[PDB]
Amino acid sequence: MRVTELIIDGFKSYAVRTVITGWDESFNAVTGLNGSGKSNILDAICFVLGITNMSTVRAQNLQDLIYKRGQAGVTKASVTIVFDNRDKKRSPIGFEEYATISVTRQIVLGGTTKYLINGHRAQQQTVQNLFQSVQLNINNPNFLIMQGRITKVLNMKPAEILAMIEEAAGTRMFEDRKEKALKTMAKKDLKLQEITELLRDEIEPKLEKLRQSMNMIDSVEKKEMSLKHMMKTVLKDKHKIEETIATLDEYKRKALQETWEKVNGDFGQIFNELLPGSFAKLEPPEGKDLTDGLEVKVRLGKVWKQSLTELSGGQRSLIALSLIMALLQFKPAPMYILDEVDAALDLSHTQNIGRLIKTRFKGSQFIVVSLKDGMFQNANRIFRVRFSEGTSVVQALTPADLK
Repeated sequence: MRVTELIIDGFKSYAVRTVITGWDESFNAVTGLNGSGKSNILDAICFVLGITNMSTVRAQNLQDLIYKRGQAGVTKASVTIVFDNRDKKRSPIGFEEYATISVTRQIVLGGTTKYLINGHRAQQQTVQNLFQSVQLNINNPNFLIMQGRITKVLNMKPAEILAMIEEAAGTRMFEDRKEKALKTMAKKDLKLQEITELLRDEIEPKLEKLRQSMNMIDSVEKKEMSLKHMMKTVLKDKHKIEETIATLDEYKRKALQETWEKVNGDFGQIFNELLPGSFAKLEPPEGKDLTDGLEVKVRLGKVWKQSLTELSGGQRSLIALSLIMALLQFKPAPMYILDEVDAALDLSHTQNIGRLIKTRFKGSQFIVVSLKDGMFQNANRIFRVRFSEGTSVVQALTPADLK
C-alpha cells in the first residue's frame, strides 16, 4: 500500500473539499509558509488512521475538528485516504481484490464519527485490523517520527539504548521455548524435593529405628535404593534441560550481537551520509560490558568527541535521526512520516535527508512535513500550502516545475 490521494473536506483549516492527488511512491514533502495548512494535512492523515497519541486530533467533542466547529455553514467533516494496492505482496489481508483502497472518516454535529472502506460503511475495528495487517500499528505507531522522539533518543541512558537493540533483536519471540523449558525443569525440581521429603520424613527415620524385624530392614532399604536410582536419573534428565536452556541463552546473545552489529553499521553509515565526513557508533560507555548498555559516540569530522553535549543543535538532531532511521528496518512499515524535524537543520542537511530517502529507503513511501519553508526542495513531489480565504489551498509541484 502507498498513499496516492488525500481528500480533506470541512476539516480544521480546510473549509472546502480539497483533493490532494499525485502522491509520490517514494518521497513527498509538505511545505510552504501556511503553518496550519501544513500541519492539518498530517492531522487529517492521523485522523483517518485512528492515531490516539496525537493531541492535535484529540478532543472531548470531535465537532471541534470540523471547520469553524460547525458554525460557519459546514456542519460535517470528511477525510479520505486513497491507497494504491497493486503490489499484492503488500496488500492488507482480505482486501487483495481491490486495485485501490479508500478509507474515509467522517465527523457530524455532536462529534460522532463513522468509517467507510471503498465507499461502504465499515466498523472501526475493521479499519484498524486493515492498517495493522500492513504494519501500520495504530496501537504503538512505528512509522511517525516527531521532534519528541529525537529529543527522547538524545536523552536515553545506556541501558535504554541497549533496550532498543534488544527489542530489535526479536528474541522475546525466541523466549517462548525458554519458559517452556523452565517449567519442565521446575517439575523435575519438584520430584527431587519430594524424593528428599520421603527420605527425610519416612525412609531414613524408619531405617534408623529398624536397625537399633530383620526382613523389614531390607524391605525399606530396597526402597531407599529405588528412589536413589530415581533421584540420579531425574538429575540427569534435569541436566539435559539445563543444556537446552544454555543453548537458547546462547542463541539470544548471538542474535543480539548480530543486531548490535547491523544497527551500529547502518547507524554510522546513515550519519556519515547526513553529515558528510562525520561518523558515529554505539559502544558500551567506558570499561563496561554490553549488557550494561550502549551509548552514542560521535566523531565530528575526523575527531572523536567525549560527549554529545559538544555537538550543535543540528548535529544532535541528525545523530538521533540517524539512529531512529537505522532502527526502522526492524519494525518496518510501508510509509514513514517525518514531522517537523528540521528546526535546527541547514538546507544542505535536509537535502542530505532527501538523498538518504531516495537511495536507502526504496520500497517505502516517505512523507516529510517541513517546519520551515524552502527545505526538502529535492523531494519527488512537493505539496506547497499557503493561507487564503478562511481555507487552506495546496499546490502540487515537482523540483522540475517552472511554477
